[PDB]
Amino acid sequence: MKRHYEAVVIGGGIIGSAIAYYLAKENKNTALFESGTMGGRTTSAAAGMLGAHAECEERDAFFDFAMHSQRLYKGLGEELYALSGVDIRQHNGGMFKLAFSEEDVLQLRQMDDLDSVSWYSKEEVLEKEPYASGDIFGASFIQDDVHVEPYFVCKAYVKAAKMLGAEIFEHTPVLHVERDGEALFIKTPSGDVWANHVVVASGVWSGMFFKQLGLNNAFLPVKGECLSVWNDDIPLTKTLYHDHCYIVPRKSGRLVVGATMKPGDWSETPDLGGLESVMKKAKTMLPPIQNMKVDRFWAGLRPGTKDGKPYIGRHPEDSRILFAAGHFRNGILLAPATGALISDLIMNKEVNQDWLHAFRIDRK
Amino acid sequence: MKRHYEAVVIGGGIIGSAIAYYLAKENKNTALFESGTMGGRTTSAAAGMLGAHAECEERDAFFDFAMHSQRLYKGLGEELYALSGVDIRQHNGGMFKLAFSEEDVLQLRQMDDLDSVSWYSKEEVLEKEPYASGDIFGASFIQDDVHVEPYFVCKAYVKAAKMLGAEIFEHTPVLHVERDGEALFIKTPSGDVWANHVVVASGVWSGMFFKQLGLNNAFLPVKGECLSVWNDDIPLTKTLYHDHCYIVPRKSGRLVVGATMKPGDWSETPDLGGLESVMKKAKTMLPPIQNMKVDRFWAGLRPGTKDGKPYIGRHPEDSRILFAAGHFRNGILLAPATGALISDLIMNKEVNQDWLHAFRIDRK
Amino acid sequence: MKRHYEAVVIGGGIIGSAIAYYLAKENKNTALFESGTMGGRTTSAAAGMLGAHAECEERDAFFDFAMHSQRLYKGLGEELYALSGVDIRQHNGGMFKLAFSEEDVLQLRQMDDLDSVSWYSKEEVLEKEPYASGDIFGASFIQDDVHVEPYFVCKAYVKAAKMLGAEIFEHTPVLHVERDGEALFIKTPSGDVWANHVVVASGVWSGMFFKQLGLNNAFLPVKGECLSVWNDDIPLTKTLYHDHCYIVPRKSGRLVVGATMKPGDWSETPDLGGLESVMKKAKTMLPPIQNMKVDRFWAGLRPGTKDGKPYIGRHPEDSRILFAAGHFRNGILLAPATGALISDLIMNKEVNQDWLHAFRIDRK
Amino acid sequence: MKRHYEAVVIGGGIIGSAIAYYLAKENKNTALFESGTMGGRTTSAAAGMLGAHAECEERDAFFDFAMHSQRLYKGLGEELYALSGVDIRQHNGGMFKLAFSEEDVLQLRQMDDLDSVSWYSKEEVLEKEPYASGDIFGASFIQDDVHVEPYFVCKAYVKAAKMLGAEIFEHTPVLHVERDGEALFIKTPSGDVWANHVVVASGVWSGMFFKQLGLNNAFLPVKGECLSVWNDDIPLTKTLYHDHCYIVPRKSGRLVVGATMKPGDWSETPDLGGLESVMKKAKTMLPPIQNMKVDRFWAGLRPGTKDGKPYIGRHPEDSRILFAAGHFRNGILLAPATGALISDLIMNKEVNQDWLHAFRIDRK
Ligand SMILES: Cc1cc2nc3c(=O)[nH]c(=O)nc-3n(C[C@H](O)[C@H](O)[C@H](O)COP(=O)(O)OP(=O)(O)OC[C@H]3O[C@@H](n4cnc5c(N)ncnc54)[C@H](O)[C@@H]3O)c2cc1C
Ligand SMILES: Cc1cc2nc3c(=O)[nH]c(=O)nc-3n(C[C@H](O)[C@H](O)[C@H](O)COP(=O)(O)OP(=O)(O)OC[C@H]3O[C@@H](n4cnc5c(N)ncnc54)[C@H](O)[C@@H]3O)c2cc1C
Ligand SMILES: Cc1cc2nc3c(=O)[nH]c(=O)nc-3n(C[C@H](O)[C@H](O)[C@H](O)COP(=O)(O)OP(=O)(O)OC[C@H]3O[C@@H](n4cnc5c(N)ncnc54)[C@H](O)[C@@H]3O)c2cc1C
Ligand SMILES: Cc1cc2nc3c(=O)[nH]c(=O)nc-3n(C[C@H](O)[C@H](O)[C@H](O)COP(=O)(O)OP(=O)(O)OC[C@H]3O[C@@H](n4cnc5c(N)ncnc54)[C@H](O)[C@@H]3O)c2cc1C
Repeated sequence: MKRHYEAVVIGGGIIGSAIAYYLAKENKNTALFESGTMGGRTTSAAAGMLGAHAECEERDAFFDFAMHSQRLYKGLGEELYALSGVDIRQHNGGMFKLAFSEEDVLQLRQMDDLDSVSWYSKEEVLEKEPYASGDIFGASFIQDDVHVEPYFVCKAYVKAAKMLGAEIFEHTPVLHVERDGEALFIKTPSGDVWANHVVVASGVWSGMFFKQLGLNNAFLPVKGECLSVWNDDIPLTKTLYHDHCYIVPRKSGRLVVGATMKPGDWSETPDLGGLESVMKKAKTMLPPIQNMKVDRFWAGLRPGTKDGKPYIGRHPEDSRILFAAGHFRNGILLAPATGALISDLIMNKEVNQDWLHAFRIDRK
Repeated sequence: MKRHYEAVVIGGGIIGSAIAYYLAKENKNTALFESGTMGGRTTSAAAGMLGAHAECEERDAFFDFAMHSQRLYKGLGEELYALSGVDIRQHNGGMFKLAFSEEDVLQLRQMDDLDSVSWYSKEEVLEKEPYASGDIFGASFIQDDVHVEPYFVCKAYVKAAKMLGAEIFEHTPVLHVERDGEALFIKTPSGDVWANHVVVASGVWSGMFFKQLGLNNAFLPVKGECLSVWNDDIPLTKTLYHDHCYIVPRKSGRLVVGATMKPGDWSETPDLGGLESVMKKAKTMLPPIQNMKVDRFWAGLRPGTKDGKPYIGRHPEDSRILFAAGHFRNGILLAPATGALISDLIMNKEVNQDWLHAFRIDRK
Repeated sequence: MKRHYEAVVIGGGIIGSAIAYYLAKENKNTALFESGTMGGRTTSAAAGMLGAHAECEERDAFFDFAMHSQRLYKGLGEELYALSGVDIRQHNGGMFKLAFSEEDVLQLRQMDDLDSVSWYSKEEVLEKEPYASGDIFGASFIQDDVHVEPYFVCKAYVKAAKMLGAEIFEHTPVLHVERDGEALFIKTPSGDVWANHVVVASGVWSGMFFKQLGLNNAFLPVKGECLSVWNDDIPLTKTLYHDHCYIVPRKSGRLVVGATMKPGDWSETPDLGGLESVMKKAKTMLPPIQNMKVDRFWAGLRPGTKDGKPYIGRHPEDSRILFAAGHFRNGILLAPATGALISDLIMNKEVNQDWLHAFRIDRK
Repeated sequence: MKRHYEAVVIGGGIIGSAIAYYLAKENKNTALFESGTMGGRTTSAAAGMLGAHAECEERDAFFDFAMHSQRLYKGLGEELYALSGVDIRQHNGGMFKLAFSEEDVLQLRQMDDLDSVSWYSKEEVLEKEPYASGDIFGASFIQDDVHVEPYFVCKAYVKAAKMLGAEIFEHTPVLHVERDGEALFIKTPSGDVWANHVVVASGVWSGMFFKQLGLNNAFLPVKGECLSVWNDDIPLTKTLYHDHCYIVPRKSGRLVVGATMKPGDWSETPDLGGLESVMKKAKTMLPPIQNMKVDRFWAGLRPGTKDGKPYIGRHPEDSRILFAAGHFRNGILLAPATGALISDLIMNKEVNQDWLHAFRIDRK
């Protein structure tokens, strides 16, 4: 572990790994410190949907950033594979956002004006996915809202970043960041290091560093539990989505099913009531799932911020300190764009002023 | 693997292991052939309750045999431990059979005349187990219906049997039993062996051997799925039982929760609908369980016979061939008595004629 | 489960699965019976190398069949994916068959005349794979001996077959095959069925059927133990191979390492001595593997015939009965060719007489 | 989570848990904060030997404390069970400290004068444990150095403490300890709390708190890797021990084997080289272990201080702050004594001055 680095990333989830990759891409000597193992936290719990259309409510900067990031995923798998040998496991079936009421229809048709987004009647959906619930009023088909396995997108970014020279340190938690002196000083139980730039990408745990650097930005965890089953009996190519819940078909034959919303819960293992709730919900969307064998069950903590938006930018009073935390349920989707934006800010390049203002650290 | 044995046991579940132990106890040179690993089938799925009072419906021979077997468990743990070093993990808290309706009360009070069985009012139950559902009309407390961990009762029997000279062969399925000649001849993929006595203890798979020996006795599997959670927050000493479902507190801090009933289902892994059903049921009995972290989920196949009773006895036309299969939901409870009865039949000792007639192979 | 099927396949490993796929593709009404789960035995333990160049010591019929099957894999993944949505996970890095002595060199140079096969010097190998043992004398590069994940090739075949009309029955062990009427009679615990063609694809367990049908073809298990580690630090694209041992890098970042050779051992879980031996061997081939985190360990039973060659063909005295079992170390590579050959035989199509003869059931 | 507590414990390993138990027993309003789950780190990796006779090379204060703690274990299991319903799984077989040379003999004979400790000749050892290595020169039999399952001793302590009123908070990492008011101020992501006494029991991670409070006591992790196997064939009642390595037979039939010694390594999963080394060592001690089925593998971080001794006592400049961390290879054995000592100190009771001095926080 060197004594000085041009840039240091605190956090090895998918956000940190992405940032480390782009920085090393810029031939910037960087190091990444992760408390445990790469992507072993919230990143490993994620379904992996590139759900840009799950947050188009109000076509603001937030949505544009998301669409932009979704486009960045084009060729990313091929790119990262060449350097890491790790497959991100991308599935291009697309997504069916189901409607079970007029209200659902009204919400979903709000985006018919967008391209690649087309409305399907009840009969048209069942024509493509015969086993989807028969209680649907139809569904919005989002061709581009595909999915990848998050853990491997993270591992691919890291391996690639290592092959480009990035130095990665697992089992190395950062205890403190001192902005004193002319260069930043970070302290870890395995030694202290100097850097010209420090990026905070510690997910829901990033609050510690905000406070340390004189900022009140708070993070609240919103626990989500899920399960997986083996689908060896029916065809299912498209992801089924409804009210933030989903059934995504993996290329392994498994179905990743999920999500509960437990605000303020910091525990990372599923409780019985939560799992029962997920099973019940899944059944209303895909009735046959009740006959599928259960594989695994798990949970993760979504990084919730006051306005549900992430903090991606510089420290108000110190351009050497950046932040990239608070991706509630779009972290996998936004990794590329987030990594690119942070990298451009450090490289002092020009960046979209709307996105920069949208995710600024000192928001109202 | 010797060429000849005085007695051979086909099946290494808890029934077979028990039989092998008692036979070796009689200093009878015996061998046991198990398809996979000792106790790796239905025995490993069992809750482990010594539920003699779950089948007192009609105080017939069946119930007496059960009570008798329950008594045999006295000192068994200590006995088997001395020889194997394996702890059966016996928990003596006892059992509360809950009532949620007048009908439940009527069914349960039918046994008030029995000793160690006492009725508890709603308030008396909650006094002992404050977290049991408040919707109960009360419960029948069965002090003796305690529990053990089945897998280890099986392992203890086997180890003990080995220390006494029994030869155990895992990964050795028996393909056929030839009653031709003056001695039985069993064929396995690892070699053939001769024996003076053959005991069929292959659980729900015993049907193959019945047919082979010219008998129509059929076995139907009744799949049961369960789960376990960690109870780190509330006191729970007594087993909670209702309508064949249960919540048994293990000495490790886990709660074994369960059972669905899937007749004709031969699969041994839990399906989503079954697990949801078990969770739902458990919650009505112990509301706080919904907040407990899930540990594992599994399933097993109960050996169902036409009359729900096991076959424990000699082949009608050949006293060299015995059977011990069909313990629907009392296999752990009846292991000792079953093992002792089969051992006595082979040793040509005198045995209870009522039990012998109750479990005969040629029942109506 | 119907009462009649044009073709019945016994055994659901990769061989039985491939067979069912091609039969279904031929629009033949077929059923497959697996005593446990699809691909749950030896198939799930295999490394998945398409090792055709491991059988070229003598360019006979066997080598041709092997090369033929390897070509059949061209595009197989795409084809199966389209129908199953299951990715077989093919890795095209190729293989380095290392040499640690002059004898190794002489033997490996013997295939220099083969296409897509060329010799690499010590320094040419290290140029491609820098972390390979510095003790090598060089290596033969086999571009086509790539690898796949066997379990998924099996699930892909099964799912595809289902989508084409094949009826798959897991947890349905076949007990006996009767040939007395004008059609075969298969008995299972879940009922009996008639068929015009029966194919025995029960791997190392196929012996009971041979014997049941008047054949004495023997099978001996040759247990192979393995383990996997996470390769998060060094590059490795080519499979490393030496003396039947290997280190294969999966697209997930794991290295599948191993194999012990234990004849007569039917146990399917690794013992301490075997794993220690695999670890020791791996270190001689790839030194850095010593510092990699261990992931999993497991074992499988290679189906060994008297000559290490499979039995693929019709029953000498009954052309309605076929066998496809005994693929020692090449069951994955030979799956496509074995499947197509058995299918063609059932369809009475014309087949290569050299291959048909090499895999005869009645080999002297 | 309340706003005030008389005593706060930081860290929920076996040390913090024991401390919380004794404090609760003293009817002190206490809270415990664990960043993950109770006993989830180093405590869960320990073999659980109550190895007091591993510190008798010099019969100083340390050895006395060790012997004292070992006595405290007398009846501890019963006591904790009554309140928690959790079995600590104590095995009283005792321990054989083997000798493989004359030097070993000379060193081990040095404790012949100790009670419940006696020398056994080569043939006397084999008389008790026939399968022990035939290469031994004999062994010292230590009747009292028995073993327990650490995780469960920890869960028992925690549960008992809860039943006595202690408030346990998992997934609640303590970020900072402030000492400025008249009471301590502990900050966590889930809120801040005041306390009259704070105890740092964060194992190898305790260093950040020492430094936070003006102390430079350093901690270095010494990673230990282990594995378990199933002993289903040979007898083994005594724990086998040699050069800090061991083979301990659990009441479940498993043998817990191991330990590597890797200073400075913070990773908690075993690597290939470490496990191979543990397997090699185990075989020299108990040859038959080579054929036993491997169960699991894992690792833990021994908390190493500059002198291999723990820091148990008050903060030199603040008697409201206490520390109990740095139990190198004796954290399980010393749990009862450490807990009682810290509790007595908080209750201002009288304590052994020799022990208090040996574990001083400001050791030269
Ligand atoms: C059930 C569920 C389903 C989801 N599905 C999707 C989905 O389909 N699509 C999508 O786009 N998003 C999804 N998400 C959200 C997505 O998982 C997250 O936004 C994303 O994982 C956040 O990544 P991160 O790198 O910011 O944080 P994390 O992945 O949580 O990692 C932060 C990292 O920093 C480390 N760290 C913390 N403190 C320190 C320290 N002091 N020093 C060093 N390292 C530290 C951690 O150990 C950790 O590795 C889902 C989330 C949940 C819970
Ligand atoms: C969810 C559930 C909960 C239960 N709870 C309880 C409870 O609380 N109390 C209680 O008393 N009972 C309980 N039971 C029932 C109890 O598990 C069974 O009655 C008992 O396990 C049956 O034991 P067995 O030895 O007859 O059969 P098994 O345990 O099923 O074993 C039969 C054995 O024979 C082997 N075998 C089969 N064919 C061959 C062959 N050809 N050659 C060699 N070996 C062969 C198998 O591989 C297997 O090891 C429960 C069952 C279930 C499913
Ligand atoms: C460590 C190891 C590494 C290997 N690596 C490679 C490699 O790199 N490349 C390669 O080409 N090969 C490899 N092999 C070999 C390959 O795994 C096998 O040849 C292949 O899996 C055999 O497939 P199968 O379908 O014949 O048998 P199996 O996969 O063993 O399955 C036979 C099936 O039939 C079922 N069955 C048995 N009896 C009955 C019954 N009565 N009724 C119904 N079903 C029954 C079983 O339950 C099972 O599912 C390896 C093997 C091992 C052990
Ligand atoms: C392979 C191996 C074998 C061993 N065998 C034995 C043996 O036979 N006998 C014996 O006596 N000892 C043995 N030991 C040693 C023993 O395991 C340890 O001494 C003991 O577990 C230490 O306990 P602890 O409570 O101090 O620390 P830990 O168990 O490591 O726990 C410290 C706890 O504090 C938490 N924590 C850390 N930072 C914070 C924070 N900021 N806020 C809140 N919580 C925090 C952690 O998450 C953790 O739960 C062994 C160790 C190893 C590695």
